[PDB]
Amino acid sequence: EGYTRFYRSPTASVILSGLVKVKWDNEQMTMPLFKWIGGEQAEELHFCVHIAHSSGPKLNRARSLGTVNSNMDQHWAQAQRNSGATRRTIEGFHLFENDIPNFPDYIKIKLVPKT
Ligand SMILES: [Co+2]
Repeated sequence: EGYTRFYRSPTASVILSGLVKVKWDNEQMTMPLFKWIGGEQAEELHFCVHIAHSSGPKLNRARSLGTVNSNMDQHWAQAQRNSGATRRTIEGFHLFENDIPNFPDYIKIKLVPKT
């Protein structure tokens, strides 16, 4: 599995693999933004941002939001497109309902090495 839940509360903030912190773009929560906090790197490292789907085909397979890298250490950044047919914004089929009613939905995201 290995996914981190990132909740659709505008002030939510998580960390993936101890490498990248995540926040929302704005109160509309249309996309996550990323910042590298994984230490200084002798060479730039790249990771693919995997996101789960909650509905539709192949629920067992991750999609990608794009890539992040260790040069994203000074400014929050959007994931860099693959794209190709890659989703820029959060849609219903990324959203999982809270385990307890009355509380925000979440998306499931994680990093894998870009290879
Ligand atoms: Co990938």
